[PDB]
Amino acid sequence: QSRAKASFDTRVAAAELALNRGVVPSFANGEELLYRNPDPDNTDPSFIASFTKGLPHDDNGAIIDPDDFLAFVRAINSGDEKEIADLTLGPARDPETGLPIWRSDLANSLELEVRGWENSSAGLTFDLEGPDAQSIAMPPAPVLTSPELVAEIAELYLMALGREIEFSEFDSPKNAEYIQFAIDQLNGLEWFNTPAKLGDPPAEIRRRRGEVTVGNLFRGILPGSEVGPYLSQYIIVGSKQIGSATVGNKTLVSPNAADEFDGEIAYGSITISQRVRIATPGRDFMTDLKVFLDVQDAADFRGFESYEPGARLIRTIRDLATWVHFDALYEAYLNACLILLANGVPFDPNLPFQQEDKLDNQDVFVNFGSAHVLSLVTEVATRALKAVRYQKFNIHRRLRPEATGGLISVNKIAPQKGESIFPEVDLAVEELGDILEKAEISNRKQNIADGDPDPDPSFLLPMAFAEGSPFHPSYGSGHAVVAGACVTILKAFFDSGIEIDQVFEVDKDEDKLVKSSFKGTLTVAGELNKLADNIAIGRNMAGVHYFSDQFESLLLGEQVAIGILEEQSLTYGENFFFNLPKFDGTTIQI
Amino acid sequence: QSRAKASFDTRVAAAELALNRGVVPSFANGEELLYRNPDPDNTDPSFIASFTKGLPHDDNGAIIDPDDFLAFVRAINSGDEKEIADLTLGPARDPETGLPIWRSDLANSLELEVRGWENSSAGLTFDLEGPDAQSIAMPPAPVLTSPELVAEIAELYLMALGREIEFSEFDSPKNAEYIQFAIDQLNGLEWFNTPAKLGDPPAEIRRRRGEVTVGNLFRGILPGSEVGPYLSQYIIVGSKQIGSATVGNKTLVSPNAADEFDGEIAYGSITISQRVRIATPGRDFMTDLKVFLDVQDAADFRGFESYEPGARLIRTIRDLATWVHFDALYEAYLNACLILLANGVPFDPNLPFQQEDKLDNQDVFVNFGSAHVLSLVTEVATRALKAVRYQKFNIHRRLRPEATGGLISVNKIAPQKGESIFPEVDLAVEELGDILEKAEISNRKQNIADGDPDPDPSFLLPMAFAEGSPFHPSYGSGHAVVAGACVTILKAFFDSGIEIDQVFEVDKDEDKLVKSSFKGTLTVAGELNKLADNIAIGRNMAGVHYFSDQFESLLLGEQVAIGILEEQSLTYGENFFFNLPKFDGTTIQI
Ligand SMILES: [Br-]
Ligand SMILES: [Br-]
Ligand SMILES: [Ca+2]
Ligand SMILES: [Ca+2]
Repeated sequence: QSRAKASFDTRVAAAELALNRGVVPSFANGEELLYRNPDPDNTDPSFIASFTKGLPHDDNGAIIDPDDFLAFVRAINSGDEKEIADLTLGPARDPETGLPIWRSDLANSLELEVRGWENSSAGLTFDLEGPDAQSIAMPPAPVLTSPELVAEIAELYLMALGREIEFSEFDSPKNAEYIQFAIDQLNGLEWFNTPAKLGDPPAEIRRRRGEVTVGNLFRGILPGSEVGPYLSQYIIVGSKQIGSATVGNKTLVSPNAADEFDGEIAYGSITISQRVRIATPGRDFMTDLKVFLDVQDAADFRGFESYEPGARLIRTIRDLATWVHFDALYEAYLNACLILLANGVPFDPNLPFQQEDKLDNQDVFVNFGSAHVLSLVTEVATRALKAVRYQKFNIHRRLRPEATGGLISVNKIAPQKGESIFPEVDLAVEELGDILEKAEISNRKQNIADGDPDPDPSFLLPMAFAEGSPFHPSYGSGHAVVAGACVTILKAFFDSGIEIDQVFEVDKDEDKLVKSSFKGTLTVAGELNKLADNIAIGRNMAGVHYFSDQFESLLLGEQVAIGILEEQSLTYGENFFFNLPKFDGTTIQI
Repeated sequence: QSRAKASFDTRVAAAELALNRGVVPSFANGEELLYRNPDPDNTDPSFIASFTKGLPHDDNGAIIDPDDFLAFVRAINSGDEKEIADLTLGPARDPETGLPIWRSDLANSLELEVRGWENSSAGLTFDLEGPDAQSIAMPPAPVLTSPELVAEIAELYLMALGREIEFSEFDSPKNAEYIQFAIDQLNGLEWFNTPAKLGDPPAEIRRRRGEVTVGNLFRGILPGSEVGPYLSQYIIVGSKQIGSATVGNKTLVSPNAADEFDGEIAYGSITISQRVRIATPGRDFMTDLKVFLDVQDAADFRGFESYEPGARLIRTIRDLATWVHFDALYEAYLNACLILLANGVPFDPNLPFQQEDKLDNQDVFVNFGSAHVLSLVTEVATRALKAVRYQKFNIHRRLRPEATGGLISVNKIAPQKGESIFPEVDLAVEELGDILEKAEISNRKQNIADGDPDPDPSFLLPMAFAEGSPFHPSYGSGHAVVAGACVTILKAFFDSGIEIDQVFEVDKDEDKLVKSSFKGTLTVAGELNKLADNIAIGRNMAGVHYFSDQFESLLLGEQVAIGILEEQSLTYGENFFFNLPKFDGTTIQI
């Protein structure tokens, strides 16, 4: 048939193949209508566990008008420009000047404006490749009264108080006290010590973590994430620089070969510096109740973080939070791809024309080569982000971890004033005694540094971002969804089973890379899974996503990338398939 | 209807839109069968002006067996891995070791292996987005006998002699001698001084260049590319760094804000260094006829280039040729996207939710925001590359500038031994008198520095690449096609009319950025088109593509990106359109 007709038939076949996977029914966990207003005469939902950021709140963190949130859900579902623009985002505005009235003196002094929701209607957007944004489902979110939410909040609080601790010094005497405290606190939760029971949802069993030790503290449960050093190589180490290529029998050593171990990627002919901007040690954000409520009222605190001069490799937990703050959602994975290409890590052996050119008489650049893997790893980003935008806005609308920190703060502060509100995070407040008193001390220090001479006790979750979380629900996680998608693309493309010869870890005292104490071996698949875990959990260290958000988002992104590869494989007429190890350990040939 | 069916219908509608565009019939120019063998008793085509790189050659630059090039063409048109694998790529091998027998002592001492064609079957590969690789056309390439090819090869030779010439010092007295020589030589060619006549094909009329001056020497004919400094800001300058964002009424200055004028992009939390690996100055490659024949015989000289320690901003023509060597084909364009995002340059005003979040109540990240353009400007790259592969392999198969230099050199050396071969490049040889004399001087210097004590006269085109051009025909150009596509995406996304306040240029005698003598105003569209011009003419400065290659490839990439944007706009249900200023002045709304 005609080439135009053949291409049209190929696109139609890809669309039909996307259809054949079907729409997995995505179920919310019901926190939207389960929690009602505590007022005896008001039966309207409190929407405390829903993503009520941007809508006006009272002094306690819930929305003053529930109909504000139903309008938000209607705008999400319809996606109309005017309907979204008609929402009551932000607090009451000053009639004379139009500036919204902020609770905190900081936001009022800054004369902050409101910030809108980040692409509420992106879930409704269709995709020309991969599964539709609504064609793939994520499991019901953890409930506020469930022990899983308690464990997630414990883990995030323990990252917040340990944002100044270094990844290389997790098992170090100086950080031993805090690391053991965090391990004991996590192992004291029903989620970690008690194993999954028969009859629980399969995703809940799959995403349930076991006993927390030093070797898996603040780590994901992806295969290869819990082995070797904490930081993935493709997040710290550079790459084989320009000029370090073997031509014929001889191999030239680039004069800039030291940049490979310095943490400098060979971004083609230029260099990507793996060193991250140094956010100020110990400066957490949204530790004040008024500032937290202003941020929940859509305070545009974006860019308010203070940074130290220069840049350094990821060493502290706050450094990883900064790394994932303005991450491009494929910056980490494009960096991994560039490292793999520069390092000479060959693609999947099942890809065509991967042999030495004496045999196949063909070099792979546009297809099954550098350009193809780069383009696929950065194009899996948009479809995955649309899928996670659907899972965030149109189904789950989970409250952000800063919102669950605010609920816990008001719950633990209410007895001090003789009140009692949010009997939903009561289990969390009871279970997080030591964690929440450490958090109270940390937030008192942070508020004293902020300018409050004697701040009231605040058990709010310390957060590395001035603006708090991005302005979309916590479940699922956009960076973890694109993590799963891009890392799955890279594992399908590159020979993911290849062991890494040089395992590098950041120095205890210096800003440079040294050989890790890990005497074992790490695969390329292991490194990419560790990088996906790193980028996902760096959001937890920012306090912007829970762990279950990260894991289920990684699985959803894995589905996104699998669908894209299945649809893309129809385009290439070569006999080939992607030997892709999934996040569950099984390998799917695409 | 159902959401799965709605998504299927949207994808089928994008496919139908690509189909209704219709296949534009892409005509070759006839070089394949027009030039016969000079042997009186052999009527087989010589294929001197077709892409015969890889196939065995004799001591003159043609293929010894033309029936080996028709096998290559059949492998191109079919696509089968097995058919490609049986081609006779490389020269006759050695029966005991297997390693091919080379002509040059360099390639034999290196013990090189053959290198394969870079995705010769990628043209047949379909896509799930944009125009098919065969649904759009490029005009026939200029013939060897044409005055255009004379101009392109003369300009590439002049670029090769002036690879040590600095962009900032084009209008400086230190290079004014060679610069004026180049201007006078280009103005002497019939292509430049004589204007396009009525009847001439519209594409050649459009791509014809006028009088060459300092301000347009070695520049493209894209809008805004000719005006301002040579280098585009989005190839030299960095971007507003992390921490420089303004919050409310208070603007923050980053502690490392001096990196935006240093040449250090804000790759989110990390930094992309705009500095480029310093290639060894003066050292050109493929200046010896034996080494050039070995490269034509598929000598894997990849990575053989020598580099100086450290890195510097693009300051010499060789530095731009090196910048585009390992370019990811969206490296420059991803850099431009990151610069534009970090600098705060607004997106297209016609995109939705682009207002201050107190009006639209929505922030754009996934769609019409950072992630959308960030991923489109790269996802366009592989579709553009498939289209240009088609154009390279299945239709045009234009010989590389190194191949045209080899023909010119053999033709000009034939009278020295009394022979007379390649009447086709006779006009190019006779017009290029002073240019080829300077080329002979430079090639003699390079061959003396390469080991030969008394090199034979060589008029070969000196090239900054040890492996020479990649293994695909020069027409069209992969990086120029992706330049057109990515710059078109960037202009359709960002507000291309935005005037750039700070226009910078590399210091004349230092590796740092200073303000430029350009007193006019430059736009985001101007610098994006200038960046596409920079990448394309940097491929030319490498001696791997002629100018018509770059310009028609840029037009093809513009076509690719318009098609991709048209099919994408169907997905987004928001009311919006891209205000895209095409490369021909006119603005298309998508
Ligand atoms: Br997101
Ligand atoms: Br290409
Ligand atoms: Ca190969
Ligand atoms: Ca907006």
